[PDB]
Amino acid sequence: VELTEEELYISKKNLLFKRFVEPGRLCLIEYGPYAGKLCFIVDIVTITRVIVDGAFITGVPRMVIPLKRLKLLKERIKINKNCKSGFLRKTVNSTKVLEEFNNSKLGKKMIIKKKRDEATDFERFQVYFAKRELKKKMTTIKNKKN
Amino acid sequence: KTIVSTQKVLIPEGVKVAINARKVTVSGKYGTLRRSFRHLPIDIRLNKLKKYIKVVMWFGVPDSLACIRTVCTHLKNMFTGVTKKFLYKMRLVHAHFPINSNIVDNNTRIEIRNYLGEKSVRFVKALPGVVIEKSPNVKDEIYVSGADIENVSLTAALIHQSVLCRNKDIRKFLDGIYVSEVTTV
Amino acid sequence: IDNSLNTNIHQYHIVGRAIPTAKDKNPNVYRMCIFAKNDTNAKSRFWYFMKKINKLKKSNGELLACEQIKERFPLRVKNYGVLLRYDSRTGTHNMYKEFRDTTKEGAIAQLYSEMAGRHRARASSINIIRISEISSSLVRRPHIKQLLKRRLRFPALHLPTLQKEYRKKFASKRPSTYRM
Amino acid sequence: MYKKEYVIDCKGHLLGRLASLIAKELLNGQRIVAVRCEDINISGSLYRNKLKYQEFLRLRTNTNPKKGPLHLREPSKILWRCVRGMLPHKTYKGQLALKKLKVCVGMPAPYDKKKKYVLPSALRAFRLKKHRRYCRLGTLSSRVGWNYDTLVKKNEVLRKQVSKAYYKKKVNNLNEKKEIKTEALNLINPEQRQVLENFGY
Amino acid sequence: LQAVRLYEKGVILGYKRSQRNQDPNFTLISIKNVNTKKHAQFYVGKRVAYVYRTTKHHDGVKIKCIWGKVCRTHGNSGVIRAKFKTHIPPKAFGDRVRILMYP
RNA sequence: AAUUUAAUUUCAAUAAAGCAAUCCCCUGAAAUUGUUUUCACUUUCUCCCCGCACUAAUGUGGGGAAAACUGGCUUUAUUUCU
RNA sequence: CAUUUUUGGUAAGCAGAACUGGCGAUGAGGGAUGCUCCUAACGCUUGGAUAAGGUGCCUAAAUAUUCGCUCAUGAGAUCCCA
Repeated sequence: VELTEEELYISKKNLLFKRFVEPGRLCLIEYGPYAGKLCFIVDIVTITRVIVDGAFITGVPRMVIPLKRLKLLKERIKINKNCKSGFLRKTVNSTKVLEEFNNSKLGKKMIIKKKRDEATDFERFQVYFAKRELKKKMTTIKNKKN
Repeated sequence: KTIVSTQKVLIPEGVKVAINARKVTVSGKYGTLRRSFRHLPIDIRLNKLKKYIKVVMWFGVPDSLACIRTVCTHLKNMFTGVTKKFLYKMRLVHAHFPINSNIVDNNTRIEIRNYLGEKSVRFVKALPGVVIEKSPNVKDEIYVSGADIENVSLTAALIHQSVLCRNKDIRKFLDGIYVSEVTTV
Repeated sequence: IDNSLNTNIHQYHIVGRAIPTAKDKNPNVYRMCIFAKNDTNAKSRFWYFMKKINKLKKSNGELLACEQIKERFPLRVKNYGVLLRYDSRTGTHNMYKEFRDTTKEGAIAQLYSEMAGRHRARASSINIIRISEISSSLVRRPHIKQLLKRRLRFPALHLPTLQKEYRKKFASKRPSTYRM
Repeated sequence: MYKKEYVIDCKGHLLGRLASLIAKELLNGQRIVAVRCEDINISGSLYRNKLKYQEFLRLRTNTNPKKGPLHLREPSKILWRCVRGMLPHKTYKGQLALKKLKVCVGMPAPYDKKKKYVLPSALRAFRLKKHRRYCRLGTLSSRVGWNYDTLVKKNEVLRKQVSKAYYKKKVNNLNEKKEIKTEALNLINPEQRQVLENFGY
Repeated sequence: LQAVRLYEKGVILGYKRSQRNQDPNFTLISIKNVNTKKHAQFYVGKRVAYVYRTTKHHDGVKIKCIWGKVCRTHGNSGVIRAKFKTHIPPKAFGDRVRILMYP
């Protein structure tokens, strides 16, 4: 037996919260020295604590943390429970999940923020000049529009 | 401490159910009942197409487990009410003086007269949605009926409380109005 | 490594014997593992056990060996069962608890925290009798059985927490418990 | 700290915490306009809070109640007395700190069109567990005889109609600005446009 | 527009208190968006200026100034101890102070 | 912000091979201290059967199989891919 | 007068002893408050780093982290010490 339009019903079943802490879910660390890193949830130790593991791409090593310090993202990889770091590197790159996060709004805002913080004196002036130019054109168009 | 607790509640044939963020609403043949649950943690999920309601709890404790059972039973009563109204049969008992039951105001306000010969009237207005009818059958029966399991019971309780005597042995003096039979219409 | 989540409980293997005399040419040699907050503390606890069980004190004996043990595979889960002897305000009790952890050391740290919380046991008042890793099918306590289920997952429902950088005293609108 | 006036929508705040946070800022020198105090929450069950307050009401000097402790029954003033407790008000610097604070129930007119802030540390939902009872200060105030709760509620409803009209206009205005901006974006020289684009503005 | 600041805003808190005892040698300063020990540490070597107004002229003008130096962070939450040439007058508690770019 | 050669059962990839299946590094439960032997322990986005959508679960309750993708080991090189 | 040892007395901020330390004659920091408790014994200053004790506000330090327990229609909260 299989589902044809009951498929649609299950699909638009709007659960009150998503993102279960199930193995292979993407997470943004909110607290401690490794805060601001992205990481995968590998294992679940106990009701409080989980084993998190960065990708070797994202660069925080395998370690136990309390669940309270993570903020889970939509995205998840299909990895086995057993998984260790080599298989994780091969898989994470292959299915391109980080790219999906970057394309997502919060990731996009994150990359803009990191640049904006790091921006040099010339760049800071440049944005002002461009914005000022934009204001001139925009104000002129509004004045025209009447 | 425990991770998951669940319960699965069938929905009868006639009901129109419609939950939303713990504001449960049931409509049916005999009127619409709304009954809030947003005081409670609970992941109520709806299932209109195939019927049934699923109550699921995350990270319960025995208090939470008790609550899940409480919510589901109460919801089932609401379905029962809209499908087929609750009839509470109340027999009016007297040893001596004949207790006079006058129903007015379109099956609202039962006025009770002559209790133990007191020559004074006891008026007990009903809850909204609550019919107070009299039986056609046995003379002292009085029907309290409605859609809401709570309101009919409270009306019955109010009637019962309103009547009974003071400062006489309650072993001996039995006169007053009592709940016989819990049924549906 | 994070200092905030750090603990200092380690396991030390201690071996000792009685000083030889005309009466005792070759003494009975004793070894034990002891869970301690440092090596000196490990020694002291071992000495107290020597006084309590055998006939010995620090003064008339000698340490043969002292070495730290550390977990072989600290990043794979184990189910540790522990048996304790403790003293209450009335008297003395034996008890058996189970802990999911990553090392013996982690298990003991949680256990001390638990014994303080549920029984008001101070560190002085606890005595470890045997801790061993127990198979999943043999677990005896319900909260550990629940974790051991085939496809463990659950929703997060803990409140947000975050750095001093963002934990500011004024905010644009009410933040949300919800999360996605 | 550094702004001229914080306006605080006290709705959903926990009494003590809101007071403590306000007091430190006042002492430092930041002006605080506390508004909409009736939906300040006190923690725990209603009956417990009423009983405790009833004992506070009961307390009076034997000699001459004119010089007895002032009771008050108005929610804003309750918050104010609590803030006074958390400042060294018999001192002169302290007296200035107490003066810096202004409190009112509902929202008066010059505060209508200024931004309300919320203090997230003192927000109820993030500090009281969800099976442990809680209590609205306005309700408490009505029970111990304030008798000005219905009127404030009527006023809140009126303000909301004004707010919704303003918001609808504003959202529409944001749309006009956004529409003009996207259209006149490609009237900018390439290099400047590219920098502006790079930081996503 | 004219005369843009080039200095970080600040608020003169108390003196370097302890409970019921007073030391006037050090002032405690909160700086505009500093909030942590680590963030505070960035300002440590920097010059401080307390500028204030008086009613009648001194050196022909209505403004005078006392000079100071940031000199160590204080607690976790980014407060700094500042040492001035002359003790800050305590009436200036909650007044504005300027943390300059130099040196 | 770092750093030297030690010491202390550390590790982990890399990319070519291989090895064993409730197997393996381990860890369980059993017959004056060694030591050996029994059977117990993995995955799964695999397949099958009953419950056929039965779930909190984009899946599932039970009952069976399958494999070595996954894990574990043995080799041979390799360390700025990590 | 305190610990500890201690005799009388129902007990006593009571009576009487033993050892030591105090207090008396001794400020200062802490114990909210205090002759005896804790810390520590004091020329005048500058900077440093702590003790005892704290770190929601009064009040200088954390609305710190981490695992527990706890709802009270007279909760509970700091040696001596109420």
